[PDB]
Amino acid sequence: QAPYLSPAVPFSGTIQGGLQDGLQITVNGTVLSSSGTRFAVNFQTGFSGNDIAFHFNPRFEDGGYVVCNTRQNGSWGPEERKTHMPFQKGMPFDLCFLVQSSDFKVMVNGILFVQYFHRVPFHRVDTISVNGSVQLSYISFQ
Ligand SMILES: C[Se]C[C@H]1O[C@@H](OCC[Si](C)(C)C)[C@H](O)[C@@H](O)[C@@H]1O[C@@H]1O[C@H](CO)[C@H](O)[C@H](O)[C@H]1O
Repeated sequence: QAPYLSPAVPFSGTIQGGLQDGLQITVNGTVLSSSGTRFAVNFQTGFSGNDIAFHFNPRFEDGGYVVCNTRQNGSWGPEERKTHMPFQKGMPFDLCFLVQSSDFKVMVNGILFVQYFHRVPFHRVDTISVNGSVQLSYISFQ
């Protein structure tokens, strides 16, 4: 699949073929400086946002932390939080998602940041969405 180039935020776009074991998704962009305190990347089914297999949500709040969760039919599950905040307001990032058989691995600027165990089948994910305090240069699939 060809990359999404300069997609406007909020963005949602199809992942051709769906998530597959071994697929790497790169999100390259820049956190905005003075335009809110959260952004999110969502791996989801369709365009509604009610079924999100993996919600990755950095929050520049309470010292900085990231939330990971899953939404099923509108309902959020148990939150996983890491206090490590590897993003900075105004700064560019390379955010890499790797789909593996039991989990996602998430790399930020070349360093493993978190994993997230699958709670729903990843093959049902056909769409990526990005929202909040970020601008995007590209989303690639490889
Ligand atoms: C308005 Se209810 C949802 C919020 O629940 C909050 O828990 C509230 C518990 Si009491 C009502 C006992 C004080 C969570 O801290 C918050 O992170 C959580 O926020 C959601 O978190 C979700 C992830 O779990 C999404 O990020 C969603 O966007 C965000 O609104």
